[PDB]
Amino acid sequence: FQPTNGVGYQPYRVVVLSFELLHAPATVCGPKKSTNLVKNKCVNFNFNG
Amino acid sequence: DIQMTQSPSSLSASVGDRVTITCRASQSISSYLNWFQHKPGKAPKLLIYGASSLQSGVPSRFSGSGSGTDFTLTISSLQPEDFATYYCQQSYSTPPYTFGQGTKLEIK
Amino acid sequence: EVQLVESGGGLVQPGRSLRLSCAASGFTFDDYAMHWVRQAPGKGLEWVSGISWNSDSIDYADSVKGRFTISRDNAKNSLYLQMNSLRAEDTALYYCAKDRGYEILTPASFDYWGQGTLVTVSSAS
Amino acid sequence: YFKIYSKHTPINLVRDLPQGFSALEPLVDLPIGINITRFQTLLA
Ligand SMILES: *[C@@H]1O[C@H](CO)[C@@H](O)[C@H](O)[C@H]1NC(C)=O
Repeated sequence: FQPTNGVGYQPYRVVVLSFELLHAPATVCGPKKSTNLVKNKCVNFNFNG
Repeated sequence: DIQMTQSPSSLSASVGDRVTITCRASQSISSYLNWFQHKPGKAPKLLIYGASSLQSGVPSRFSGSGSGTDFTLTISSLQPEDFATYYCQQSYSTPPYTFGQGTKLEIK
Repeated sequence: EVQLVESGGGLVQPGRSLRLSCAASGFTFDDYAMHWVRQAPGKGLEWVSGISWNSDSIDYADSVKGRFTISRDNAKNSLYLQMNSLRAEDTALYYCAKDRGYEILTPASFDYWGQGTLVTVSSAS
Repeated sequence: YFKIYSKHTPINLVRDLPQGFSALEPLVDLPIGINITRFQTLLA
């Protein structure tokens, strides 16, 4: 490796992420969206699923 | 070897003007240039790493451009805390870390 | 927010030796490279030396080869610079820069600096 | 899911299990998929 090398010979850092599904409780999740609370009005509520 | 030159030495402007400073190298460096803001009273600080990549935490007013052998730094707003001396540095050739001469910038 | 404080500056006669230190506490010191940058009283900045994250690869400026010996201590988070055989042209200001990468000679530049320490080489009181 | 319920109450009995009623509240819920068949306690 050397800065004089061409584009095809410059170092490239690579990270590979693997995702597994198997018979175990789910641990990793994406962030859950939330909204402001509304009172005294007919609304459709989604409280913890 | 490599030689590093500064076209401007002393510039004058106001609070609401636009200033561009150019840095020229003797040989091609392939977008490997750095710009530093050296306040006369404190430690110098880096503004732009690489050809046109802006460091985190500094205002977006500073803008750099250029590749190959000729480079240029542009400032858009000229806030009155922007008085300092600016240096351009190459990090590509065998002579390690060559610094160009100073570029004094005063506002009047 | 990182801190880089230096000491050991002063006035010595020509041909005498003095040592410098630079303590870092605001970041992880065991895996970054460091350099030393000299600023002449009436000129621009000039690179002097540099060391790797571990003391394997060391390079020196052309005008200071065979005179300066840079060191490093990962345990106490501090680096040193032993200046030997000083002449009249080394009365400049010395900074303690930090490299962005881990090696010495890379396209990465100096990221954080510190306030300089003033040295003087002359025959006076 | 490994579940533990706990309860700590005072008692004046010495050599007998007290006669009374006291519900047990949940403590934690561990989401780890172990197939468990055996256990052992610890002493100090
Ligand atoms: C549960 O784990 C045990 C290992 O102790 C294994 O013998 C058994 O087949 C497993 N049961 C299931 C349904 O995977």
